[PDB]
Amino acid sequence: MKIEEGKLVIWINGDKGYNGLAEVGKKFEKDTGIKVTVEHPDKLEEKFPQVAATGDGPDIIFWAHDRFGGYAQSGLLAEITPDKAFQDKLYPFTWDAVRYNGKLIAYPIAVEALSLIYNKDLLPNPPKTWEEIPALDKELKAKGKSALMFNLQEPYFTWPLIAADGGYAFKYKYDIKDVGVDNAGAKAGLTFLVDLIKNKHMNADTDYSIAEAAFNKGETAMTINGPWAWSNIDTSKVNYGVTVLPTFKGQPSKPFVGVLSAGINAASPNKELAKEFLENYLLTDEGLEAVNKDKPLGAVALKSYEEELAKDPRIAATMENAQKGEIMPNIPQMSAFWYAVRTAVINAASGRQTVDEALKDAQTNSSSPNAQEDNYKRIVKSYVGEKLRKKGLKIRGYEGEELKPPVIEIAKTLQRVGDELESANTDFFKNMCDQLQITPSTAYPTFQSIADEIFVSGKNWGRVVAFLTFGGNFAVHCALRADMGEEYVDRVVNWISKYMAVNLDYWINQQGGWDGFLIFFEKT
Amino acid sequence: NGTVNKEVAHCLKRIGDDLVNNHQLN
Ligand SMILES: OC[C@H]1O[C@H](O[C@H]2[C@H](O)[C@@H](O)[C@@H](O[C@H]3[C@H](O)[C@@H](O)[C@@H](O)O[C@@H]3CO)O[C@@H]2CO)[C@H](O)[C@@H](O)[C@@H]1O
Repeated sequence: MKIEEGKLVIWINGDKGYNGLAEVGKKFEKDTGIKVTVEHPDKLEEKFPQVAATGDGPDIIFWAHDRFGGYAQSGLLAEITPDKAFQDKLYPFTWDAVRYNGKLIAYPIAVEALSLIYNKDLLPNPPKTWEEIPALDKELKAKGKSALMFNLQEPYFTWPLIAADGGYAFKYKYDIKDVGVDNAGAKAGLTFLVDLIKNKHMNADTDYSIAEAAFNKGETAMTINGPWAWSNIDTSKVNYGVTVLPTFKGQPSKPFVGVLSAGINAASPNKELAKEFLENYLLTDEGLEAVNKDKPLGAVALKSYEEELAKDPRIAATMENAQKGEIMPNIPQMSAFWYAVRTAVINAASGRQTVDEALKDAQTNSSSPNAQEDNYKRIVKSYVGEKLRKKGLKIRGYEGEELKPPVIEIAKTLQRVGDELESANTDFFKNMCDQLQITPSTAYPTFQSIADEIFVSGKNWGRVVAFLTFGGNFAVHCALRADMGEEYVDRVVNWISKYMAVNLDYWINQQGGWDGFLIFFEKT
Repeated sequence: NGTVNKEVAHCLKRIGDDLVNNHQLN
């Protein structure tokens, strides 16, 4: 389904209760006439920033909060602003998870933490310590059983152990340059993990489905997983319980804790409808219950419902494990940390590197263009287009507006203050190109040469508008010459967009992104 | 040849600064 006024499209990961949500959707449609479509696309968390940066994607995106800081800093999520009576219905720490630079950028739904899940018949009392698991496994393989199987393919699952004795991602006001994935406690935890594998107690190939089948068939005594998984266990009839993770070197396993959150695409035209559905249909007792029946959510943010749920021993264990871990950061670098630790675990586990070589790759890779260019080009394109219509030029693909939500306001403000600048300098600009004497062979160096000399002494929002008006005029001038066609129009639009992504994106984000632009130049 | 470019660029800078100064307050 495509974005469409008067309808909602929702993206949510395939392990959640999407059929229960769909039923809330149906009820909404019955009561209001508005159609809700729920989808669960593959790799949705990597697609969203690619397609949102071009004006596409869902109205509402569901994911844990660690991904959203990167999206918001790119301008892809709309700010959220509920009434006090509603904010008060949910727990405050869940709102803190979705606060990025003072702005709430999503609705918190449920608190998620890994717990140890065990087969009460084959392990009637579960181990309290990681270290005692190797002895338990030889004891169970004696019986054609295993002690423990969990997903070694996603770092989420192994991180509680890596963190236990001192592993950390970013030092806390977070220092990009102090990561801590190659400290001694990290090396110690991943060594335990890799030793379990080399000593034949786990298989480095094991993944989500292999572990679930194992446990729900009765072939392994334990697994590590979140509340979404309880539903399939109940169907298996296995006699299980849910409890606190084991300790490593005397200290708790420290899981990175996620808050399932619903963010609203900054390109959506249904922002207000999305909010009142979430607040009056999802975030009630009857709404969360419909989803919970499909796949358990965990510890819900909604006070009135969690007070019943809390009496389930499985939720008690969820919250115990959550208090021993850390709420994940939401910052943009979280992505590169996870990717770096993915490779390091996978490589140490398989055997292609030592721990010391891998976690030292993870250290450098954890620290430090095209996607931002596509962002900027939307803005650059709306403004070059208008200047083209102003001169009477008809250029393919620069016909008509059709702007989508974020750029509407930005475009408006940019034209207002841009006309300010050149109205006060009508001669200089009208003769600008007759000075330069551009040609196909001198065009690129002249464009760079001048742009660089604008900014050599420093940057401000006005030097950026001056720059955007220069490049726009440069473009219109290229369209005018029969030896430089419509081909030079998109070409110069690209020069401008890349120049911004390359040379100015840092300053622009430091001064607040386009929302800062909107406020600096705001009216009356 | 290009020192014209330097002239043009110096002008664009001063032009941009004027715009910023006209909006320092809201
Ligand atoms: O490892 C590659 C992978 O890393 C990043 O994914 C992380 C998620 O951002 C993070 O939330 C967590 O994901 C878990 C969900 O919170 C949880 O509800 C449940 O659905 O399982 C998830 C783990 O499978 O951990 C992962 C890292 O393992 C990054 O965002 C991805 O783009 C990337 O593919």
